[PDB]
Amino acid sequence: QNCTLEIESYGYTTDDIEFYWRGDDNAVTGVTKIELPQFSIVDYKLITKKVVFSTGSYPRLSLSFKLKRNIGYFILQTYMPSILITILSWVSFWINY
Amino acid sequence: SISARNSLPKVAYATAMDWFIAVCYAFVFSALIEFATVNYFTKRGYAWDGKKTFNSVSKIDRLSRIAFPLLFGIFNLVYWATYLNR
Ligand SMILES: CCCCCCCC(=O)OC[C@H](COP(=O)(O)O[C@@H]1[C@H](O)[C@H](O)[C@@H](OP(=O)(O)O)[C@H](OP(=O)(O)O)[C@H]1O)OC(=O)CCCCCCC
Ligand SMILES: *[C@@H]1O[C@H](CO)[C@@H](O[C@@H]2O[C@H](CO)[C@@H](O[C@@H]3O[C@H](CO)[C@@H](O)[C@H](O)[C@@H]3O)[C@H](O)[C@H]2NC(C)=O)[C@H](O)[C@H]1NC(C)=O
Repeated sequence: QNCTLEIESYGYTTDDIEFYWRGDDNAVTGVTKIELPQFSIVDYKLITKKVVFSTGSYPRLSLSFKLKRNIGYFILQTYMPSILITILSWVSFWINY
Repeated sequence: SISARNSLPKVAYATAMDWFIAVCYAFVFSALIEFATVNYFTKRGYAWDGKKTFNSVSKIDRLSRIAFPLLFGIFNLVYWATYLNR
């Protein structure tokens, strides 16, 4: 997945305010020590841009992650019972006609 | 196995109860595979009437009457002693 956080200024345009990440890539810390039970944060990326609405152009900092889902829970719950219940279906070939 | 994997978070690893569930799944299948082998090695389509050549009691049945309960008994003495202590 690609989950984003969209930081933006509401009332002040780019003529009234300016946004920047303080410290470049050393501006968002503590990401690597986050532990999720079913996901794993592969990468995070920081974007500085401007968006143009009808009322003007506003600054925007976009913070985003790259969550990758762990597989072994779904192997333990969904895939392997379906595999075993499919192996059970071919027991019937050995029973007499 | 499906209902036991509820009201706990979706962790990637396998708990002790999941190991117990795998061993029990195996013991309930090896039993099914044992019956499949017995039915592969069966012969006539008539049972004993209590009074022709009739079927015999399978040697796989007489071994699994002893080996399957003891191997589950050995597993319980291993599993419950290892985790209750830890
Ligand atoms: C999951 C385990 C799978 C094991 C698969 C093991 C598969 C395997 O090896 O089968 C062969 C044999 C089958 O024996 P079983 O008693 O089931 O079958 C008899 C056997 O075939 C005799 O030879 C037959 O007499 P005959 O000669 O025709 O006159 C007799 O016919 P009838 O006299 O009634 O007409 C048959 O009923 O089993 C063992 O020797 C015990 C193995 C125990 C192995 C360990 C089991 C825990
Ligand atoms: C998750 O999704 C977001 C949004 O789709 C990704 O952000 C995008 O990242 C690329 C790579 O940095 C950006 O392209 C760059 O744009 C700048 C603009 O000046 C340009 O100078 C660079 O040469 C490059 O082309 C892209 O703009 C950006 N998307 C938006 C809407 O800003 C992100 O990479 C994805 N992955 C992660 C791990 O976050």
